[PDB]
Amino acid sequence: ASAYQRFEPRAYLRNNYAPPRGDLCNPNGVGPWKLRCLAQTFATGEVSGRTLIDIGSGPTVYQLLSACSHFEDITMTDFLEVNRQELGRWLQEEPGAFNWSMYSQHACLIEGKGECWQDKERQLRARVKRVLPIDVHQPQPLGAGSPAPLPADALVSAFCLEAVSPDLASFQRALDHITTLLRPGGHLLLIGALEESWYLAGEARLTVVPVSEEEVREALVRSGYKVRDLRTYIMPAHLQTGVDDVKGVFFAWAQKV
Amino acid sequence: PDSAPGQAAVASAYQRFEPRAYLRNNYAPPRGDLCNPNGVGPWKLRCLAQTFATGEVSGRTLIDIGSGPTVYQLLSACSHFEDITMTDFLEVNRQELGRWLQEEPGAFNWSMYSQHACLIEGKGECWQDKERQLRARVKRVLPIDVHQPQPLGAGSPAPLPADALVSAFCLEAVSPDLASFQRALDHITTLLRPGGHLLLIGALEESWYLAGEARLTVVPVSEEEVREALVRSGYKVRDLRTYIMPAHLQTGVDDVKGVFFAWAQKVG
Ligand SMILES: Nc1ncnc2c1ncn2[C@@H]1O[C@H](CSCC[C@H](N)C(=O)O)[C@@H](O)[C@H]1O
Ligand SMILES: Nc1ncnc2c1ncn2[C@@H]1O[C@H](CSCC[C@H](N)C(=O)O)[C@@H](O)[C@H]1O
Ligand SMILES: Nc1nc2ccccc2[nH]1
Ligand SMILES: Nc1nc2ccccc2[nH]1
Repeated sequence: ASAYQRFEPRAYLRNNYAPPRGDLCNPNGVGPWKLRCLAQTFATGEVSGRTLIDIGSGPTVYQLLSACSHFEDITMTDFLEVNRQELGRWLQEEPGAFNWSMYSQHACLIEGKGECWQDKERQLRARVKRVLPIDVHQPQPLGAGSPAPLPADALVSAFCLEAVSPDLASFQRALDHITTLLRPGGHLLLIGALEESWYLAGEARLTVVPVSEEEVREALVRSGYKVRDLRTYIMPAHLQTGVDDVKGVFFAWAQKV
Repeated sequence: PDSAPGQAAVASAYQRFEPRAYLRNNYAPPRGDLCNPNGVGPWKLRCLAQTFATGEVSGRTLIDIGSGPTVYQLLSACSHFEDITMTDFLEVNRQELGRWLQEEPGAFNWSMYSQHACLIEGKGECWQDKERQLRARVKRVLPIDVHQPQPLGAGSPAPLPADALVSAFCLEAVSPDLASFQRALDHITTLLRPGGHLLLIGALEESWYLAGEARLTVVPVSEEEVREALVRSGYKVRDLRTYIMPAHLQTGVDDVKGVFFAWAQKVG
């Protein structure tokens, strides 16, 4: 884990959410695919409630753009203080915040409600109530007496579990840990890297457990979920850049039973 | 009656027209705020998008009459016409358009309008691609005077006759009275092929507006006067809608009471 102490948010953001990966004009790219998975899932109207927790948010907000209109109380989390600060800069509109507006605009485009991207960002900022430390390796990831309303009605988590677990067994336990935060009958939207073993974040070099779609499906089942949806995006050559060795991205919609 | 004097008054007044002040007055918040679906900006873009979505308005060439320094009126049009001519009476406006065509930082930022057009067109198009296509399809920017029998002049570069005309907030803003407005419509109608389409946007019951130091005179027209002018010029009126300006959009930049949108097809 000590590897994460060198994690640089700006390098991470540049590596994954600036062009080419962060170019949203091409409908066949990874960004549009991710936003589409999230928007379509929420458009079913089956993922609803009052409170939601985003697990391992890092310095990003794209994962909550479609979610925020369905949950009035949102908790964002990360293991690193520098990531929580980076989030704070965007949430508070402070100087030097990352520019997420391309993602916000595309979410509005995809959702098709004629919403301006400014209203969308306003709603997300308003509904994110708190940003908390978290460690998915702990039986109680949020600790003993957290300000977060528990259990949550829904969880979101993108590119975290596989990125912090040495092997499949560790991946499984981490999922078990965060699953305790979710109310029975609640929903988990999980996004992650397929068959990845490393990625870079400035001076940090992070180890990743390479997982397959079937392995993800089986882990969700073992954690007591019914898998409602599980899709794969295969990474095209033009998005394989040397910041990592990712082969694909998965999206899972799972419901706790 | 004699038209020269009134037209000289107009030409003189426009020598003080300031494009930047005009842009700010009309295409920046609150009027340029596109978030409220009940606002005038979204209404205009909607009228244009819905008209082009019928598929009924297409062809090869289009002429925008009295573009001024604005491009919003062509955002939905540009996907249907490979050759677009923009025009204005004033060099300073043509220069403004030039800055935007060159994608210069000093140019007015139309991205809020571009994004909204992509939003309502519903094709998942990114605004950068929309702006790139408009820039590619603008083939020329020319002087124009709608008061001349040949508004573009003799032997113009523009492909004539055009398959379609667009014109926003021009005719009523440059005509001393209704008689002049009618003649101006007659003049630009010579530029359009029989069976071609005109999309006309304009101010209802307006008598003045500001563009910096310049306070410009406008002929107050009603919806029925607009409809009759179109019939008189030889159009079938396919659509004529009215937007009533809410009080919070009456900002002291003008005395406009409403905005009209007309879709008309030249008989022939
Ligand atoms: N033990 C732990 N428990 C929970 N999160 C951790 C963790 N160790 C590292 N992390 C966080 O896991 C994140 C992986 S990067 C993914 C960030 C963001 N959700 C995205 O979609 O881009 C980093 O922000 C890292 O700080
Ligand atoms: N005699 C004339 N013939 C054609 N256009 C004229 C004219 N006299 C002034 N104009 C132009 O009429 C425009 C009115 S302002 C409207 C500009 C733009 N089409 C819009 O939608 O915001 C100005 O650009 C002005 O320069
Ligand atoms: N952490 C992370 N974010 C990504 C976005 C697109 C493709 C691969 C990615 N890995
Ligand atoms: N020239 C001009 N542009 C306008 C935009 C909205 C309402 C009135 C307007 N008059």
